[PDB]
Amino acid sequence: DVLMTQTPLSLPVSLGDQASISCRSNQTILLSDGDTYLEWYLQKPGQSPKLLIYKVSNRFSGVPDRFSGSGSGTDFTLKISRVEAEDLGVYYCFQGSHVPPTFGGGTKLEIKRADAAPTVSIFPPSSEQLTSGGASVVCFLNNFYPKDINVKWKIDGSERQNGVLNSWTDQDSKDSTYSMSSTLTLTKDEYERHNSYTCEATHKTSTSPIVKSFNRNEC
Amino acid sequence: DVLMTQTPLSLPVSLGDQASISCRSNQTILLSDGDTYLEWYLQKPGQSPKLLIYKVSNRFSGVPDRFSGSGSGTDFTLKISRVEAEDLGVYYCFQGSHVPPTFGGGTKLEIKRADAAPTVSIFPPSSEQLTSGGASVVCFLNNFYPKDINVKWKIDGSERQNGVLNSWTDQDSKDSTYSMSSTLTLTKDEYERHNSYTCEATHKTSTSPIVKSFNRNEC
Amino acid sequence: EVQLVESGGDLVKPGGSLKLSCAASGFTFSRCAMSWVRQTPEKRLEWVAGISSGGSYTFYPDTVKGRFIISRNNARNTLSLQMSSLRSEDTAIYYCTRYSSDPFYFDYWGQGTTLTVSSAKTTPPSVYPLAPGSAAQTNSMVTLGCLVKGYFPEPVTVTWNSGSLSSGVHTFPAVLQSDLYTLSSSVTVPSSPRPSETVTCNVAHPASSTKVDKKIVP
Amino acid sequence: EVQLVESGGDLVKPGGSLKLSCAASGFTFSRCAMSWVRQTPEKRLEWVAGISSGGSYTFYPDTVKGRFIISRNNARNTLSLQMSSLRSEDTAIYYCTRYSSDPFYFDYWGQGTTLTVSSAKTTPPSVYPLAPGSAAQTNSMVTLGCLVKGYFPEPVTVTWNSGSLSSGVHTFPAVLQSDLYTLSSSVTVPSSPRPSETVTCNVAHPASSTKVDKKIVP
Ligand SMILES: *[C@@H]1O[C@H](CO)[C@@H](O)[C@H](O)[C@H]1NC(C)=O
Repeated sequence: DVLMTQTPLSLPVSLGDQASISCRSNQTILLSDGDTYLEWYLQKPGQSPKLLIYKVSNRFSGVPDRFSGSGSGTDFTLKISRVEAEDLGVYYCFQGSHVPPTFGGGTKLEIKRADAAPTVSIFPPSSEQLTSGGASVVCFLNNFYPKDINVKWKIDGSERQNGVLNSWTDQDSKDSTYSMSSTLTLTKDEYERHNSYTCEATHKTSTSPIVKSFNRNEC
Repeated sequence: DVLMTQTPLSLPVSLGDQASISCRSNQTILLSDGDTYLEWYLQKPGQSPKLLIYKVSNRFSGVPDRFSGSGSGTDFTLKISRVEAEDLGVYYCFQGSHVPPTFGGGTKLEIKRADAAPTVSIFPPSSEQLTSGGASVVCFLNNFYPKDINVKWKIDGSERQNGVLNSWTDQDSKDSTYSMSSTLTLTKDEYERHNSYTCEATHKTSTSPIVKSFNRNEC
Repeated sequence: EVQLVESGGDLVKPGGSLKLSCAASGFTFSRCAMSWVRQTPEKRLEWVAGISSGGSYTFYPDTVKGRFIISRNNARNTLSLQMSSLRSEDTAIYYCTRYSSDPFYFDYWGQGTTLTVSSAKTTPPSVYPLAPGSAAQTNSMVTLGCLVKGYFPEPVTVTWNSGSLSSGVHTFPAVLQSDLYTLSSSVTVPSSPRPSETVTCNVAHPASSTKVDKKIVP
Repeated sequence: EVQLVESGGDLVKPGGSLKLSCAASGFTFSRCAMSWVRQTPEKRLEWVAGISSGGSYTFYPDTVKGRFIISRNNARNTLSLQMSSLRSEDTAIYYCTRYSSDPFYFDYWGQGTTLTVSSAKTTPPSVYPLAPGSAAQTNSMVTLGCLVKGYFPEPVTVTWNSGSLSSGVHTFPAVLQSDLYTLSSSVTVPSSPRPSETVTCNVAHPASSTKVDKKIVP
């Protein structure tokens, strides 16, 4: 069960740049016979893996010249020359020359991008929700770059909270931004014990926080 | 022992249509003596079975021409020509030509009426139950069609909980609907920890959940 | 009127023995052959014992051959099923049946008797009034209930206001928790009555002579 | 044209049994060996069975060894996995692949079936409409959304205005809270439709045939 280690794990490269992903093994994949059953796979967001390069370096059908496998023995390296948009995904190397076959950890190619700032929106609980006796305050941090953003929930003064669900979309294909969503869920009677819910975003495009807020009573 | 596969499990017919139930023997029911003794028995709900058809074609006395039996040897059919409301029951075909005699598993004839939406009602636990340590909060979802419905219990909105019993009636003879009961059983302590309790129904007639709640102290 | 009225079923612990019995009327008993057939749990119907008109030849499926005997007391127009070593697959409703003159199929079923075979102790119910609390308002109608919780064995009889209120009743099939049954019945009364007039559930659990009446008060 | 389609992934209580089939087509079966491969939740990939073209001999890693068997049928064109004694550590998307001629690496991967091994129950989603309140703002572009909270298992489908509003919707990944999923979707409409034209998100949870539509109203 030989375990492959891939480096890097994320890989910002500007369109145009070349990319190099290395997949070293803890065991000799070099085979005397026919130098190595190493293959490289691509998994585009929302698709099944496709084969790109087999037996260290032959490109499979329809793979462009821009892909090229290198290495031998125990160290192997995929190189992607002029990176285009459509090369977003994560790549996985695999060992076939041994039982069991062994996949790598995956390298996420993310396309560097002009920075962008989050289009933030904050939404109160609905009546529909409140009637079943729960309250979820939602804040969408839509369309930004890079990935790193920090969301603080404030309820009545600088009282932050504990009980927040955050999910990010993977890199948006052609537009190249990310998007995130944080939901703060309280019970109805604790939601009613307060009055200011503040979603406060901090992102490398500002020293000033994006603060979106509302005050608890429709009047 | 002759296996007798019946299908369908349930035949949803409307009043006025023709309906056919099929029954198959895994060995033949044709008796060399002259012929077969494949029967069809109806069990209208809460009553003991009654013979509709014997020796596959002939109706027992009482039985109206509307009920018609058929086949020979191994495939057998029962066709109700134009269904009246009081045909609801389970049909079992039977074979007497080979010892030991054996019956079909049944086909439940469901009268399909127009869609009807549940009338939902929720009960707090009784003090009597409560003073002896238990709490069952019960939700009745009455008079609906089709039978398919989903209920979920929310405690404090959060707890969608699971510790619950459900029960449906058969299709009601007098108007083709169903009823359902769901009972959340908790201990007095557990019960008294929370405040809002909720009965949430989702079912074809409405495109929004039907929600019913009580706060456990509202004054 | 052909009538087949069975008698006998009761709760029996799993090795016990019980003789069920059936009595017939309306027809010429001896001309006609008889049977016992059982309907289990998921409504599957098994034939369990045929006997000739003269009690000469008697027939059984292997499941019961040897531990169940059929008999037909023809002078007194009785028919009986003497059974022993009752394992739990006998738990079912047993129906006295009569064959036709062509004795390979049945043309009349009796009422049925139930038999429950388990170690489990008979337990009387606890009946709980289900008075509306809810959310939503009041107008046109109200619906009240009874939670007949924790009893063994089945049956239990629920009637609302002794039989006078039969409008909107539904008594739901009972489910089994930990060797103990729970069922409930709901009823719909006009909003005008249940405050001022009064509605009552009367739960009778026959296997312990428990009779409970519970008044639904707000 | 290599086509490989899997079926039968479902919700299983940890300890059960399930068989996933995979129908191959567009190439010659009996010449290509097959494989089944997994993608766990942390997107890690794991090979879990191998069978050589004639179904002659099956290969397994140790974790599944014992527990799953890999069939095939060169006439009807089907590969499969029989999974028994399911562990929660088998929760994954199950791909079936095609092995190349030197049957030591894969070249074509099927579409995948989700196996969720959990004691949880199927529960329909509550969907609540996220209607704009915010820090006021009627700009040019307003963002609406709707929350799909409390459902099991994956997946759910959110489309907007029956699919005729596919503009800038963002649907976020579901995440598990109290053993249950939660997913929310935003949409951005020009401020001049926001109320005047109706925006509605439509949710479908297939596992419990639920279909909900929520009009987003202010
Ligand atoms: C019919 O089914 C029963 C139960 O599976 C079996 O004993 C019998 O052999 C089957 N086939 C025939 C020809 O009876």
